[PDB]
Amino acid sequence: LQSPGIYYRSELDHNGISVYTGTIISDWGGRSELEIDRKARIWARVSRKQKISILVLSSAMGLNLREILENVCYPEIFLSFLFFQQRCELGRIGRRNMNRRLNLDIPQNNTFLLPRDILAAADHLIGLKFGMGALDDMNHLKNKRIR
Amino acid sequence: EKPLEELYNVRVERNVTKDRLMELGVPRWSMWKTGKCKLPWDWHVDQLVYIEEGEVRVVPEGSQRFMQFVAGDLVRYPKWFEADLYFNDFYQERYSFRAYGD
Amino acid sequence: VFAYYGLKTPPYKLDALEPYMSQKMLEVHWGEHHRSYVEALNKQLEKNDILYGCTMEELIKVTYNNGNPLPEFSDAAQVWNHDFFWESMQPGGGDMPKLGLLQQIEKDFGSFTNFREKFTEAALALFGSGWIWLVLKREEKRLAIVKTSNAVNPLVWNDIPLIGLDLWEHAYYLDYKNDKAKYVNVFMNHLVSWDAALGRMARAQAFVNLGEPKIPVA
Amino acid sequence: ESEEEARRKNWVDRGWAPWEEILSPEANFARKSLNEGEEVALQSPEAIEAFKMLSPNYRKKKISDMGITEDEYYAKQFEIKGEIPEPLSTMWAGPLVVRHVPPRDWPPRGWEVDKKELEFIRETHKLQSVRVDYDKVEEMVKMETDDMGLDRYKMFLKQYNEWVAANKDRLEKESYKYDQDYYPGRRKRGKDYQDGMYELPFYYPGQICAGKVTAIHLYQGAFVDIGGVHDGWVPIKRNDWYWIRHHIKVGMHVIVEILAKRDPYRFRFPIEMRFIDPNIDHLIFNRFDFAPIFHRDEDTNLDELRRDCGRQPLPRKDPGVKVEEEPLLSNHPYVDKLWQIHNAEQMILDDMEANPVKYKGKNLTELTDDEDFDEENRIEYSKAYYKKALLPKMITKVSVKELDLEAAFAERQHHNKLRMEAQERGEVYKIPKLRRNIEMDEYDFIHWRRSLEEREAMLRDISCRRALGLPLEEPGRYVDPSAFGKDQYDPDSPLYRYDYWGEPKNSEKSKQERMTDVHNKSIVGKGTVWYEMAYEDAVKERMQ
Amino acid sequence: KFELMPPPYPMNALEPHMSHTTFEYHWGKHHRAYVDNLNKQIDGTELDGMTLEDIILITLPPFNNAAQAWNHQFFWESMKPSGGGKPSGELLQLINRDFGSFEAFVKEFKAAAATQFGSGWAWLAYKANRLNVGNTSNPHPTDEDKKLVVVKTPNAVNPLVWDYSPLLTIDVWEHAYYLDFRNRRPDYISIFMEKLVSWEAVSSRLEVAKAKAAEREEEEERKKREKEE
Amino acid sequence: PDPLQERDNVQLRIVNYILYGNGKPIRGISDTSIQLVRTCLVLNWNQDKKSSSCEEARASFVEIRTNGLIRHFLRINLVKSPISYIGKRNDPSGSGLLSDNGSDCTNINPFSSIYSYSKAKIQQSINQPQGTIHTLLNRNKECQSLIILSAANCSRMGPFKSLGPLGTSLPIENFYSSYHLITHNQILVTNYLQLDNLKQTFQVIKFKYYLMDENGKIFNPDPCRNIILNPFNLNWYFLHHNYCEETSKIISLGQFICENVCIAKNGPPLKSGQVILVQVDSIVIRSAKPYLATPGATVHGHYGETLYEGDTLVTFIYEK
Amino acid sequence: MHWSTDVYHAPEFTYGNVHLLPKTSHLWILLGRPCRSSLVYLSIHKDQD
Ligand SMILES: [Fe+3]
Ligand SMILES: [Fe+3]
Repeated sequence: LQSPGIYYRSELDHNGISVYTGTIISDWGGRSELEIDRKARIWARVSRKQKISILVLSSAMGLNLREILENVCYPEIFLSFLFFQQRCELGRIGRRNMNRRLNLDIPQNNTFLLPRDILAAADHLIGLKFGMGALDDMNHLKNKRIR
Repeated sequence: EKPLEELYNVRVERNVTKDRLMELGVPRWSMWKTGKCKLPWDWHVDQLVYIEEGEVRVVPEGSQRFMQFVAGDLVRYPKWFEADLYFNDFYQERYSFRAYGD
Repeated sequence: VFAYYGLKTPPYKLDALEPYMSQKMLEVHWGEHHRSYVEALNKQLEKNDILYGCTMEELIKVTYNNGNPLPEFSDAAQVWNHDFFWESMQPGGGDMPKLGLLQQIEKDFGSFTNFREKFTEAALALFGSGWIWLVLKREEKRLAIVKTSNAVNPLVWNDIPLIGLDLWEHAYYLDYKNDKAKYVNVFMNHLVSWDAALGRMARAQAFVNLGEPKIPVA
Repeated sequence: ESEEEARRKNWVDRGWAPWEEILSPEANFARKSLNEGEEVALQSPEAIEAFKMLSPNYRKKKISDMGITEDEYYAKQFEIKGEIPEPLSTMWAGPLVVRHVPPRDWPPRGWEVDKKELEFIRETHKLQSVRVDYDKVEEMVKMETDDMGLDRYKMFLKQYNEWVAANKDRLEKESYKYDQDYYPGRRKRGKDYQDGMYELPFYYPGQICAGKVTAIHLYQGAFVDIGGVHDGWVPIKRNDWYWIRHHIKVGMHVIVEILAKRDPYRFRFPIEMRFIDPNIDHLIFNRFDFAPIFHRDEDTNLDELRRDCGRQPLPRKDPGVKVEEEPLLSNHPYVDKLWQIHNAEQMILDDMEANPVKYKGKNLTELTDDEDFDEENRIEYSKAYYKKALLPKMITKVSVKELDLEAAFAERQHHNKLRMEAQERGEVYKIPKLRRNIEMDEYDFIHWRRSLEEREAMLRDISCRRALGLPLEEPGRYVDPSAFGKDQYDPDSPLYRYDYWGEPKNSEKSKQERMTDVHNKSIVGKGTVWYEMAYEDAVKERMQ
Repeated sequence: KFELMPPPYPMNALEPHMSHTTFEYHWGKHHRAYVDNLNKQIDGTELDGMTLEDIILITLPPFNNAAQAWNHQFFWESMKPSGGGKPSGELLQLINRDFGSFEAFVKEFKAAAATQFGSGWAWLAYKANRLNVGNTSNPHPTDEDKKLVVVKTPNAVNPLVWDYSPLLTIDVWEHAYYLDFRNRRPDYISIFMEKLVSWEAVSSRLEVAKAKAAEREEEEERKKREKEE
Repeated sequence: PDPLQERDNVQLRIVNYILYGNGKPIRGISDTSIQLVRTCLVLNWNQDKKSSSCEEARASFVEIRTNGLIRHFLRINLVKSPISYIGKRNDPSGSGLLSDNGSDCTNINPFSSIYSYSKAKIQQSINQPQGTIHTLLNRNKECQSLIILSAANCSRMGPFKSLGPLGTSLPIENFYSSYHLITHNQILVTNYLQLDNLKQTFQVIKFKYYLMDENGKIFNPDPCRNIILNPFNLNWYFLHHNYCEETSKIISLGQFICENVCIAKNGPPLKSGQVILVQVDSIVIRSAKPYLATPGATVHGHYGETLYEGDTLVTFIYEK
Repeated sequence: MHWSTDVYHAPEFTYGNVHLLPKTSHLWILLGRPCRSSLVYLSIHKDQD
């Protein structure tokens, strides 16, 4: 079975630049997707609707809209753009993987979807647009677990 | 090769004379005594200590070497000094904490 | 046992600046204060051989001991600063900065008038005894003005002093008992050696380069 | 931004420089041909030229045509290209009036010299502070030698010859022991040590000297031999060499000035100099903040190394507490040993009562439990016996002579006498405090007095320093409040704390189940407490 | 708005050891400047309408000026143009108890005023301090806790700031003696210790300090009784 | 009870609660009487108003051994949340993983320094790569990085093919003139020295050596020429400014030299690296490797950016 | 990394390490060991140590 973690796939649109998306996989099987359009447009695909504001999600998480831009890299791109338990039920394995792909110093014990992880995810996602990234192969064994 | 007293700016006057002890009011200083113990102390101010009876060997923080003083020594500890003092017998000193100046 | 014993004579005669400073004041300031310090400095240096064999700048920086001045920091500092003060003044009036210095003053202060205003403001603001300095910062490569209490001099922060003034009262009381603003204005208008400052800047240019490198087109 | 500004930023910050690439013929042909295209007839002149140059016979023909020799053609490849700087001309400001003074650090640490002669040597230091009028120097020069007076310097030379003849082999042995390989800036040994060289104490910062460049390093700088076991060092960094290489070359004779003399053991380059004769100062822009040092195996404390090399203290996270406003310290370190020896004395004295036959025949003052008893063997960890909690039981064995049993015996005799007397009265006998407890209280009191005096002096020191502008904390110790990022501390500022969506899940971490369980086992009925008060308040109410 | 207070002795003919030209310049200029500056910087502020000590302890830019005037006036009052040479009364008892002798106290005052190294005031203070951090209270308190200490203060600093009580002051600033005489400070210090110090004001201030210490000790007992009741 | 007591974060409180609930009487056993009122003691560490604090205290048995006598005095100590002490004076007496272990210098007693000697006898670790710490100016402004240059990275190519402390400068009486400067720049002289004085050709005095004795008499074999005195031999010599040196360098500092370049028929340079050190008879080259790119490709890095093994350098978009 | 010539000194985008090459050139990797240096180590560990 596929291991929990962040996956960073990409998909090329019919017309325009290629769309980049990052999916977070939970132990229960939650899918907290994140997408980017031709603009910054850091939009989560959790809702069935057109999109959702990543800044609104970060503010609901607890970010005061200042430390968010202070901590994230390339804050210019973020500032320019103007259920809960199961999605955050990351396993120990999930925690480790999240830490690996997105360099994080979160202790293994804290197996929960922290907002810093989301922030970092967003940062990597925007970085993929400028070429600073690598997409993930979902057929790699390192991305799978054995029950 | 250089003594640790020079590195940590620890000024010690060994075998002070009676006239030197008469100056600075060494007799009127407060007294302190101990037996066998380890006293970690951080000097927020300079301290002039006249060790009368015992013997103290002080190690700097994180250092594997020690500085030894005898009963005939007048040792002034510098500011922001972090060190551990060990004793093995009756040790009586006269201490005076001085500010900037004398 | 005796080092730094010499009392630095001044680049000008003791009676050269008589219209604006009496010979007596200079005679007292030098004859007595300067002599007093050096005689204690060599006495302190005779005792400790380690501090004996050090350059004056290195001696001052070591005796400062990063915030805890040693008992030999004072004397040395005072001697050096008094010597600098003697050399920083010339038998001729200075009202204009020299060509190299001007460009630097315009670059940082933005005007000579603003520089003089800030210098006078800092000199009057300092309460008590001390010195004021115009220095070049090695880290930032810019000119700036520093006021130091008592004997402290910029060398302790790795800076090059270009000009310095004695705000200790002994310097001005005999002439002007309580008008520090006049004492300053006189030193700014008539008693200042900008040529010595430009020379010190040229000497410091070896240590700190004030310019832009040549970028090859490739 | 623009290419010009980007290139300037690269040169200034990242150290970019258009270094000459000495390519092979195939590499040059690849660089020239790939610009046109793939499988297309080459039409550029340089591409066809390189294609023809791919053959050795064509290169030989071109060499013969140009008329240069093969050795000249080999060096033509290693030719600096681009703009070439104009040759620099030395300019002297005026006459150079010099002196021969003995160095200020002549006496070596651990070497004894005559004091009376040392004073005559050091007398030149006060004489060096006499001005000379440089403009009228030529008018006063005397061309008659053999009348110059250098007696102090000659006596210094004699004393220095003594020291070098004494310590030459010792210095060579120490250099062979500490240093494995020779490097520019190290002592010349073995075959390189020709007799007549000048030792390191012979030099001093401020002495003008002259030497020849022997080595040129890109990162470290240029090394000049000034006739000594240790060469000189002129700090020239990476990016300035692109333009300094046209003025500083190996084998050139230059005039240098000694700026700082250091220790070879703690510094890679003992002497640092500046180039007076070339005067390349307009060129240098990248400087060294601190002098290079040696990180050796003997060094185990970084703070001692920082103090020895003069660098700033190790950075530490700044505590938000104020040392001026804090509770004083009254606890004494000897209190623990005094309490343990008090307990040991009480136990041995009570157990001598239980066995009167054992106490009889042996004096209380002189007693020996074990001959080979040691304090080191006493320290141990034992968690076998656990009534409610299991933890290691630290064992301490008090020494026999450490306990003074006569005072304890007299105290217990008096105490049991008063106990039986009060029982005859009909009231339980109570004693407030024993002697050793009062002694421990006196220790705590003198420690509190010491702490109070320290804080009282600290208040005045704060004022004095603040008044005079002196800093209160050691500069460089507490530097970064938050500067180092990605530090997990669960403070909710980098959003490292659990999401504030309810925080209902606590089984993973910080589970308070065990505490509630043991509280329910101790007290099943969690009724509203009728009387809730502090321990000290209850004890005082019992007293008052 | 505080006003400059004249000295007790006639400034013109007070002491042949201090020139009236000197006296005038120093006193007038300094006091006036401090007060006006102080009056200028406290006008239209909460600090106005309070004593100097209140201001001293509260202050900041209105600190240096206030302290200097307060110090200067204390300095003037500390001396009269007669009676110097030896103290008496409780002063001698406290001096021989702590210092050991009057000559020892004089030597300590001289060796503290001489080594100021710049702008400073020397002080003899009666130490009655109460800290507000942690275990300030002293168990088994007794005599000899309050002592006479000779302290040296930097520019604009007074012992009032560390809860100490000011008894006697020498103004070791250049203005005091540089103008008057050739600038050899030991002379001025020696003459102060000889021919101008007034011990009667010191005795009165020691009485006031012992009264304030007694009132603080009785306030402690009142608080303890309120705790018991 | 003690006259002087200190302050600690750990606190104690006595809680007395009713056994049974009000209004409901439980059955009373005839053998054991019911307990109407009960009392208990709790240990709770002090909690700040800003941040709540949870008590972390463990109980460990402590026994003093006196002739086979054990003291059942189990000391209870509370571990404060602060990992490190604010000051050494307020620091704990024991801060170590194992109290019995004496490998630590602080654990070793000063009177008995056998443990300190045993710790010092231990050799240093091999974590250091035995190289030179080469900092990066590119990352200097941001979080810095380090490059370690060792014998694996730098190699010596091999053999390709008077001087003394003359004196010390003296103070100048005419300090206002530019005499304190021992030399003038070609480039910088204009800024500080008006060339009116130097307008005449060679107006500035040429290098002269003016020796002064202890008495103060200017001495030189030639009155106003460039004869130099040796300090040791105390004999005059010439510095030979020309030096009679005619040497040509076939390799300049900082030049990247590929393989098979063949600087001479005898020995071809190698290592495809930059020349970091140039000596009289040998050259040191820091090893490197060339990567041939093409127009249109992308370079994934800045100039002074460190690349680890496996990192991507250039992306080529070859047609299929 | 090192490039002498024929490489644009400005990134292709506002943010990122991507650089474009106008003409053919070489990219030189100067061999060395990259370490991770904290703020504490930088005080004692400096250039040419
Ligand atoms: Fe002065
Ligand atoms: Fe005054």
